[PDB]
Amino acid sequence: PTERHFYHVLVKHKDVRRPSSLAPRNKGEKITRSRADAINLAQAILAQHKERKTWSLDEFVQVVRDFSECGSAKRDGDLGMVESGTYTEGFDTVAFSLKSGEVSAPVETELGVHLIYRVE
Repeated sequence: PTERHFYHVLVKHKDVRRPSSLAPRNKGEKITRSRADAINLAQAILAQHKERKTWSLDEFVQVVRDFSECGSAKRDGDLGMVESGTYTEGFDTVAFSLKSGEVSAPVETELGVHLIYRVE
């Protein structure tokens, strides 16, 4: 009945419960990433546009498929028409209640951490 169009960056580490990526060429393959590389990943993005309070769309889409690990070739870290009640608490609440051209808070799910970006 009501969905939104936004993106997100999935970042994980080898210190997780299931440190592995579900890619076509790297299916069932382990990732050589550390807990320090997980945070610095999502953090580096939010800071990629530092010195200026302005988050561009195309600017994020570039870091999305470059950072997100949620099937780069599958969804490329890009979300589609999603309705309220599809994601977990905190994600579907912010992602849907996000500001056009802004990034949501650092959501930490049992599976891993990831960020959201509202598309204009």
